[PDB]
Amino acid sequence: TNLITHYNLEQAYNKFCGKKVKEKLSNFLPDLPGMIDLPGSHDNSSLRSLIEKPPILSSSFNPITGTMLAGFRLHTGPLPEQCR
Amino acid sequence: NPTEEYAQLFAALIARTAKDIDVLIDSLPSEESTAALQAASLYKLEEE
Amino acid sequence: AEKFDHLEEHLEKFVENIRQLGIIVSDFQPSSQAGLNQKLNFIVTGLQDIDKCRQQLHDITVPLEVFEYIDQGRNPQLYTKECLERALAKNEQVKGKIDTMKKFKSLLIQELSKVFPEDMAKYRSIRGEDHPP
Amino acid sequence: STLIEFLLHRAYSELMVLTDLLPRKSDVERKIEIVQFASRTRQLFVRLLA
Repeated sequence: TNLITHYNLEQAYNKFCGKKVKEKLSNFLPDLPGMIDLPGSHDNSSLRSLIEKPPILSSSFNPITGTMLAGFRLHTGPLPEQCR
Repeated sequence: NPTEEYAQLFAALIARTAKDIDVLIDSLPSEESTAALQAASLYKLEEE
Repeated sequence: AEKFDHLEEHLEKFVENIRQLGIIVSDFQPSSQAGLNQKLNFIVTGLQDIDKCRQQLHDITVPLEVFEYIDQGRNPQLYTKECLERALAKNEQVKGKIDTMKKFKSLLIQELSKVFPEDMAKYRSIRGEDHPP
Repeated sequence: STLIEFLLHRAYSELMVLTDLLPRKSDVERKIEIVQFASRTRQLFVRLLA
């Protein structure tokens, strides 16, 4: 028996057969703006690590005070060692 | 080609030993399970 | 698929929001009036919309290794091809082994039939019980 | 759903952590945290998009 057709896997075959697929995630980055450098190092596995400790974030949301966000009032100054 | 030949030879070896297994068990002299009969016979020609 | 799309626009909406905030703060001049804080409001409100959007697509389950490919910037689509080659090749393993050991069953049973005459009918039963009836 | 849940809050939680440090930092240094945080946070969201 053909297991590909039995379990309805033929549609997947017609969509993901031998074709041109980038070895990286550069099929969605170009749609986004700005120069994005692929962060595929070990330090970028946080999101995997974030799931073993859900309790770090309580049920709904952390305490928030919009008034206390006045620190976002920013002057007009330059910025070295930073390129746009 | 090699899988069939090796498998067929292995099956053949089973038949070869099967014949040897059956022929040898049938070729066991003095079909007995008691030493008393043997001892009496083993005593006869010791006397001789 | 309607819910799939609905979540997608909000995700790309946030990405555009970050760029606008980043450009506004980067290109900051006195000629900007009330155009900065409004962008941040669209961000914070944008984040809240995603929480409501992830729950209608709750049924979707992402495999562990797939997110690993995403985390490292790997090729998850290639993994789908890898799985395709994985299933196709290993389907031959289960069948290939089965066929390898089925022919040994068929031929050996035929050999047992040619050595013992008095136990002929029994060997035919071995093949019958060797099938999955 | 859980994967999306954490990133939203952690970015929110990180932001709240930064909100305390920004007011008490040098004029030239406060912008570095925002730009770095925005770029770093943006990259984290790109993973979910894919």
